Amino acid sequence: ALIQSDFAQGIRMTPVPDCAGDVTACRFDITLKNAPAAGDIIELGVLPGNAVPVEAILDVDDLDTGGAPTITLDVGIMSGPVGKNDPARTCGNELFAASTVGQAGGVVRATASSAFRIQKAEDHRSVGVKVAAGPATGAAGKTIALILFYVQGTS
Amino acid sequence: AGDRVSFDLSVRLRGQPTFGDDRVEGKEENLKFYTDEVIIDQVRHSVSAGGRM
Repeated sequence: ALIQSDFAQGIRMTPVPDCAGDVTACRFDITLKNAPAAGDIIELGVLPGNAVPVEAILDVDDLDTGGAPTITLDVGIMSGPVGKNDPARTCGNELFAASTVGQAGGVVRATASSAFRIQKAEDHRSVGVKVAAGPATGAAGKTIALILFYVQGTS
Repeated sequence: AGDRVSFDLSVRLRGQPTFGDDRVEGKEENLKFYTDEVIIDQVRHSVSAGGRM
């Protein structure tokens, strides 16, 4: 399922730098109406045209309320254009790989070597989180929030 | 009044250009110069058409 954020639909316009090499960042967040479950390709936010992540800070509230929680979040780039409500869209494990932020609601940063090696594209790609493993007891209305530090005009 | 003369050479700028629609502001070239100096001194000599005999 696709749980679309404000930025993915386009109601909130994401910031894009003007100077080359400048660092910009807007926190991409949602308010989960329901309890997350495996397969939800949450389209948290969008990476603008010519940008590469330089640092990604992922913070969530306590997304599981069960002993030995299993919920894990994978953050990556998605294939199709932004805002297309088509289930045939796949996430990635680039920014984060089987991270365990949601077990205790902590904050972790990009700790994968592949995070900063993302290559450029010419069109607006969408950064979306996928719950690889379903939680033991899903939470009703907690918030998942990314923070992307992307730079334009890198060589 | 001066003991030296210095004159400059401005070599070509040799950076990689920015392809596509990527922003260019901030990735600005730095002109490079080179200098050389010339030092002046006296060079004298003397001849003696000497002797009265």
